[PDB]
Amino acid sequence: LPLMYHLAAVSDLSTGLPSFWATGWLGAQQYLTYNNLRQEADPCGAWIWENQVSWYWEKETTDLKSKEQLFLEAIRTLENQINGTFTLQGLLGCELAPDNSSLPTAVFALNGEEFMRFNPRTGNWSGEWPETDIVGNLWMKQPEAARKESEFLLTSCPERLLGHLERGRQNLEWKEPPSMRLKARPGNSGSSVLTCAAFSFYPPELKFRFLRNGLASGSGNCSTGPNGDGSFHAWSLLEVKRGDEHHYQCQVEHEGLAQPLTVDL
Amino acid sequence: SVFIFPPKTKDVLTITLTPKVTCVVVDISQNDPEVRFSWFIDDVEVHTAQTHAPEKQSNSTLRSVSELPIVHRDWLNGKTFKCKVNSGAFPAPIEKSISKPEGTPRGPQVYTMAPPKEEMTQSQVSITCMVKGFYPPDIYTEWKMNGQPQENYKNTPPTMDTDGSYFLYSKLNVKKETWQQGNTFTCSVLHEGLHNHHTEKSLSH
Amino acid sequence: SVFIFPPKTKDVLGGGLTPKVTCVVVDISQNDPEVRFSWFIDDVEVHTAQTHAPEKQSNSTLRSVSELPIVERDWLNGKTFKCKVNSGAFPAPIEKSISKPEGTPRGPQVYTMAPPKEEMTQSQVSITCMVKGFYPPDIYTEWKMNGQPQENYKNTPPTMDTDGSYFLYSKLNVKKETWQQGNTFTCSVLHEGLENEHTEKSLSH
Amino acid sequence: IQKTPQIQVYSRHPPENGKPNFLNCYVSQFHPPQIEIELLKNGKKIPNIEMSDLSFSKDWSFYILAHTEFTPTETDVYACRVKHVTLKEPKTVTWDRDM
Ligand SMILES: *[C@@H]1O[C@H](CO[C@H]2O[C@@H](C)[C@@H](O)[C@@H](O)[C@@H]2O)[C@@H](O[C@@H]2O[C@H](CO)[C@@H](O[C@@H]3O[C@H](CO[C@H]4O[C@H](CO)[C@@H](O)[C@H](O)[C@@H]4O[C@@H]4O[C@H](CO)[C@@H](O)[C@H](O)[C@H]4NC(C)=O)[C@@H](O)[C@H](O[C@H]4O[C@H](CO)[C@@H](O)[C@H](O)[C@@H]4O[C@@H]4O[C@H](CO)[C@@H](O)[C@H](O)[C@H]4NC(C)=O)[C@@H]3O)[C@H](O)[C@H]2NC(C)=O)[C@H](O)[C@H]1NC(C)=O
Ligand SMILES: *[C@@H]1O[C@H](CO[C@H]2O[C@@H](C)[C@@H](O)[C@@H](O)[C@@H]2O)[C@@H](O[C@@H]2O[C@H](CO)[C@@H](O[C@@H]3O[C@H](CO[C@H]4O[C@H](CO)[C@@H](O)[C@H](O)[C@@H]4O[C@@H]4O[C@H](CO)[C@@H](O)[C@H](O)[C@H]4NC(C)=O)[C@@H](O)[C@H](O[C@H]4O[C@H](CO)[C@@H](O)[C@H](O)[C@@H]4O[C@@H]4O[C@H](CO)[C@@H](O)[C@H](O)[C@H]4NC(C)=O)[C@@H]3O)[C@H](O)[C@H]2NC(C)=O)[C@H](O)[C@H]1NC(C)=O
Ligand SMILES: *[C@H]1O[C@H](CO[C@H]2O[C@@H](C)[C@@H](O)[C@@H](O)[C@@H]2O)[C@@H](O[C@@H]2O[C@H](CO)[C@@H](O[C@@H]3O[C@H](CO)[C@@H](O)[C@H](O[C@H]4O[C@H](CO)[C@@H](O)[C@H](O)[C@@H]4O[C@H]4O[C@H](CO)[C@@H](O)[C@H](O)[C@H]4NC(C)=O)[C@@H]3O)[C@H](O)[C@H]2NC(C)=O)[C@H](O)[C@H]1NC(C)=O
Ligand SMILES: *[C@H]1O[C@H](CO[C@H]2O[C@@H](C)[C@@H](O)[C@@H](O)[C@@H]2O)[C@@H](O)[C@H](O)[C@H]1NC(C)=O
Ligand SMILES: *[C@@H]1O[C@H](CO)[C@@H](O)[C@H](O)[C@H]1NC(C)=O
Ligand SMILES: *[C@H]1O[C@H](CO)[C@@H](O)[C@H](O)[C@H]1NC(C)=O
Repeated sequence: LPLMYHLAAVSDLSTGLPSFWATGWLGAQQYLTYNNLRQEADPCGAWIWENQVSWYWEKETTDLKSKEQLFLEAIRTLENQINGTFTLQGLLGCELAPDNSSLPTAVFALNGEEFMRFNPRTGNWSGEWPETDIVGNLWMKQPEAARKESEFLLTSCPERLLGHLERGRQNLEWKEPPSMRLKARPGNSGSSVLTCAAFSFYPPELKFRFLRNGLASGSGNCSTGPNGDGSFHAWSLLEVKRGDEHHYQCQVEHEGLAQPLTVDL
Repeated sequence: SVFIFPPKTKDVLTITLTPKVTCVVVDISQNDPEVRFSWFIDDVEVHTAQTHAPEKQSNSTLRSVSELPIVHRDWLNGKTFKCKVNSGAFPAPIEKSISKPEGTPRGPQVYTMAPPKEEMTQSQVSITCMVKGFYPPDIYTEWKMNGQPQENYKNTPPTMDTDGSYFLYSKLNVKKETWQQGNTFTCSVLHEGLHNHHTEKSLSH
Repeated sequence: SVFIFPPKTKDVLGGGLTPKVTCVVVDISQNDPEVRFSWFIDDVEVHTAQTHAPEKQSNSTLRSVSELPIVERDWLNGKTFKCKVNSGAFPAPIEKSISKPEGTPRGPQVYTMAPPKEEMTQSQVSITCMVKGFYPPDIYTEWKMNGQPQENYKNTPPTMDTDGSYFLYSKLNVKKETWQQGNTFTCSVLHEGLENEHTEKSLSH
Repeated sequence: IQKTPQIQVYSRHPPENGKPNFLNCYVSQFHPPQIEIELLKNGKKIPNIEMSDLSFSKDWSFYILAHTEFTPTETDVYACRVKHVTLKEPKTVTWDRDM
């Protein structure tokens, strides 16, 4: 179970985006949000009620104001050397060493593709691109830069994480089995399509299995998505021989379920 | 007839830009110009191209173009891009394929050279740049005065040297006065063999 | 695809050999050889030529070599040379004419540059000859040591400049040593625009 | 590189004509992030919809969730419509009661 911050900055403000925003993730669930306008880092739904130290959220906001500035700088220092709008993104976080410690991550992407990396131990930015030099040098040209950024990943990160584990279990251990529903549509010509939909289940982990006359018949084409409820939604499609609709069933596997679940039309 | 062209070295070497693989089809005396286009990356179809409605030239023959936006690494890592053009008129589909020219990237050594004494009399002088020992011959070179990309320069084509690598010269032209005012002239080079794909050398006095 | 070729400016300008309006033929399997030759210098066929028997190459083709002799007079009078080949046993045959690039001769300004201060480190170093603004592109360059012609040099192709004229550079490569210990390095140029169709600058240390 | 949107429409709980539910429009796999997303009811702009914080996967492509309340009926057809650069015209994905 990892702690991952998704940071981003843009140039083109034609559609109302802030200039820089961010979101915190504990496993598959968001617990944090931030942007340059609200100027503060705040708790997401279910985490609002977690019990934390008084300065926890003080700390997330101040640590994000730093990164905001490093990104905003890059954005302008780039928008000047180069022609054409940009999108700065970075993936900052950690996973716990199965022996209390950090397993950091820090990669940055520019206009869709990766162009830079940070080593928190060595305190150095790596990268094979022109932009890697522009941005990478802009930051390294700040005394604070390396130190802070590094402490964020090696000290703060693993800490906050270990604290959400202790004080957040109710949330991370939460389980909810899906509600299944199988159906048939006219599909192609002289054919038909079976759809196995899974409703409102938590751990996004789920295994669809098709059954013809009882024996395995495939996996269809799985697609999972968020319900916005904090839960997830999933479906699988299987085109079959028209008329034979009824010889098939659908089965699912999930932690919400003690045993595999079989559904019919 | 069909033609396949690789991306500009500039777009490929700078992440912020967009490298495109191009496929052009000429000679079409008005057949079924709805000329289909199929692209593939490592033999996998893709529907991202940007085909541009045909165009008649000064020969009554129709022409067409399909640009495929490409991911900087797909190129640098060796992926093969194929574009197959189809048409009823055509017997069997015509297909072309290209990927980055094989070979260990050898990066250039760059040097700047002032106008020659004997030239210090004419109205305009010549600021020269020697770019040598690079391979493959995929490269980019431009001039900048005080960091301002300039226009009065010509690049020699890359020329295979004796040892297999390539070199080229790039000549910036300017009014003697501009040279003498002490402005800075910079030779900028983008080659995949250089650290961060780039390097630059300035000159003054 | 077979295009016509022009004479080595070395020959067409005094030299020793005789200027030959060549016409190389390629694109033929190792079993379908057939490319006749009928040269018409101004709509008049001249059997003055010699087609080196239909030889062949590895990639299954014909390393064709048909050489027609001409006069330095003809070439320099906007007079053309048609390489009309007659073959009735070859799909898409060939045929291409060529004359001197009609234009007022324009002499080059030649200058020599010493290996850059920073190249003075490397094993070998580069001795550069800038050959500025000349026309037509038919030129010839080479180096010499005290008087000794050399092999270790390469010429960029003639490159069109912003003002129509042309330029190219010639890089001579030598062991650092050959430099320190002064020597005669001379840029020898052959163009129909210099005084006596030749000139040559020199430098040492 | 720029990428085209992955538009998928579906409900929160199994749909049953008449009764209150929630319509979701998941837009993922795109780049750049500037985007315009809207839900429709028989063609009109269902208003006051909620949108999740904009995020992205390990591949750096952006995913976002648009959702509002609604109640199915054999008549009313709902669909999602987005506008992005990779899109020549605005793509409209119509809801499939079986997903
Ligand atoms: C009607 O007009 C059409 C267009 O207008 C032209 O009219 C004529 C009269 C001309 O004089 C001008 O007035 C106009 O340009 C005619 O179309 C032409 O058709 C010919 C047919 O052979 C095409 O020839 C090919 O040309 C390419 C080079 O094209 C580049 O340069 C052009 C200028 O010279 C430029 O216009 C092109 O755009 C193109 O430039 C590139 O463009 C792309 C995008 O478009 C950019 O991204 C690039 O940056 C830019 N590059 C730069 C820099 O310039 C040439 O490469 C082709 O050579 C191949 O074929 C030869 C013959 O078969 C062969 O000998 C070569 O070897 C080569 O083949 C490849 O060989 C390698 C190794 O040798 C192998 O590894 C490959 O496998 C092999 N190819 C493969 C994969 O099979 C070729 O000569 C010409 O390009 C085209 N004009 C256009 C458009 O560009 C039309 O013919 C005419 N109709 C008629 C007949 O009446
Ligand atoms: C089997 O192998 C054959 C030979 O072996 C080669 O194999 C390939 C794999 C190669 O990689 C090597 O391994 C081997 O060389 C292949 O034959 C080739 O076929 C192509 C077909 O297009 C020929 O292409 C033309 O090339 C000329 C340049 O040729 C010079 O340079 C060569 C080295 O690069 C050299 O080998 C040649 O000998 C030649 O050198 C000159 O040679 C003469 C005498 O031979 C000497 O006296 C000279 O000193 C020497 N010059 C110097 C110095 O080097 C190129 O100029 C042609 O360009 C024309 O066509 C283009 C495409 O149509 C077009 O874009 C250009 O613009 C140009 O067209 C002219 O354009 C101007 C203005 O732009 C117009 O004004 C003109 O009107 C117009 N032409 C006209 C009149 O219509 C062209 O690219 C290639 O030369 C040939 N190889 C040989 C032999 O030299 C064979 O293809 C292969 N079979 C296959 C396909 O499997
Ligand atoms: C992290 O900190 C630094 C900097 O990080 C940066 O590294 C980049 C490679 C890239 O990853 C960026 O994203 C990142 O921000 C790391 O140390 C750096 O090490 C490089 C390698 O030596 C060094 O590069 C030199 O840069 C200066 C200008 O800033 C250049 O002048 C110099 O060029 C000459 O030397 C190099 C090799 O030393 C040659 O490759 C060049 O070709 C050139 O040599 C000569 O030949 C060329 C041929 O064209 C000529 O043009 C030149 O004129 C000629 N040299 C002469 C005489 O000038 C180098 O490229 C960086 O300077 C250095 N970082 C800095 C800016 O201090 C560090 O290793 C890393 N930490 C860890 C833990 O590794
Ligand atoms: C390091 O801590 C690991 C996690 O345990 C923490 O949380 C509670 C369980 C608390 O009581 C403490 O144990 C820790 O703060 C734990 O699994 C490891 O055993 C610890 N390492 C050791 C052995 O010192
Ligand atoms: C199933 O998904 C694959 C994706 O790789 C697709 O190619 C195929 O057409 C789909 N078939 C179905 C079940 O509709
Ligand atoms: C920026 O580069 C030049 C600037 O003149 C031009 O191509 C355009 O304004 C910009 N690039 C494009 C084509 O998007």
